[PDB]
Amino acid sequence: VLRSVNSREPSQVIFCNRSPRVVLPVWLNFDGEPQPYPTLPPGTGRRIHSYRGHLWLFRDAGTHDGLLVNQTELFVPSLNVDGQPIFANITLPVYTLKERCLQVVRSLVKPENYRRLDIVRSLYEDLEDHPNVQKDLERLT
Amino acid sequence: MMYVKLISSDGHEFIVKREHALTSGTIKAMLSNEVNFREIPSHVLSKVCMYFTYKVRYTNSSTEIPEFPIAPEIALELLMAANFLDC
Amino acid sequence: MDVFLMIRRHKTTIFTDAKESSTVFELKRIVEGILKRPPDEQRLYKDDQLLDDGKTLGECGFTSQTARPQAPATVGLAFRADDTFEALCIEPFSSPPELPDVMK
Ligand SMILES: Cc1ncsc1-c1ccc(CNC(=O)[C@@H]2C[C@@H](O)CN2C(=O)[C@@H](NC(=O)C2(F)CC2)C(C)(C)C)cc1
Repeated sequence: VLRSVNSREPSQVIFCNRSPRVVLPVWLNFDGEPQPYPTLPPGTGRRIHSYRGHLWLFRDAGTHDGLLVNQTELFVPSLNVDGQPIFANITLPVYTLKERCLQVVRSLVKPENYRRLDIVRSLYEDLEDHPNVQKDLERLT
Repeated sequence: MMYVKLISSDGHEFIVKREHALTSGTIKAMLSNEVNFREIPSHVLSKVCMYFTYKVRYTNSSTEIPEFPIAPEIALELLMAANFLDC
Repeated sequence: MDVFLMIRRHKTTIFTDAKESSTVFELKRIVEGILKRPPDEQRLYKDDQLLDDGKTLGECGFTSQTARPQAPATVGLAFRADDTFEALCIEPFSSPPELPDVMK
């Protein structure tokens, strides 16, 4: 369902990482498989060659936490006007306090030890159910 | 302006905009102008209030969003509170 | 520009914002609306320094980029009981426990 269209019409894009995370751009290929691309350090940008109708999303490279691009989940390169590239502004979401706490806890506790934490079983499940692109594709479908 | 009082387990009284506290569906339920939290100490509830301000300020805003900071020492308790308050 | 504050006295903490261009006195009016005490029964402080009514919050060092939504700046508050002002007392927040072993 969610997949890039094989349009063959070039579109030049700037991936602009305005987050404090290392960014993993993910291209959804013509069969809908996520293809990872080179990472972007915090605050950096890359001018890249993509195509109209192609689908992209953006993740924290280390944790797979979800990021926004032009304020939304998916970015689709448009027609370039006057030879100008399309800007893809990658930013942090306003995470819920719960998701933000899960992130921090996941960053300090090796997954084998989630179970040693003194919390209700459902929070163990929340920790183990870490962000993943496949899960988000099944949702977004 | 309408404020509400959120009181920590150790007796610290946090006064915040009603609108901000309604971020939390649990707090909304506890109001329908003061709520006592017997399990949430002040080092946690103070951060919860800071989150409300942060959320209201940065929700639907194109100005770059900074990371919401959480010290390791409070992360577990803050997680538990966030789960209770559904925020 | 908005500045984000915690106005603190004893075990009371008010979360609010104000303009960088707003005055100390105008902040007392805000406190008055919440705690029901007039500006002349209030002293405001930055750390140990007593703030003058006529100064802007900016002049007194509360700026948009240091008094942030997620890390607000602290303004101390003291009340006058009868004739004389109490000393500035801000009860600290509780202490986090030791990090569990699995978080080290
Ligand atoms: C350097 C860099 N850093 C972060 S991402 C990145 C980057 C590095 C290389 C590229 C090269 N461009 C591509 O791979 C584009 C992106 C996406 O639209 C798919 N793509 C293609 O060229 C695809 N080609 C096509 O669709 C066509 F050739 C039929 C037009 C591929 C070869 C993968 C089938 C793009 C971005």
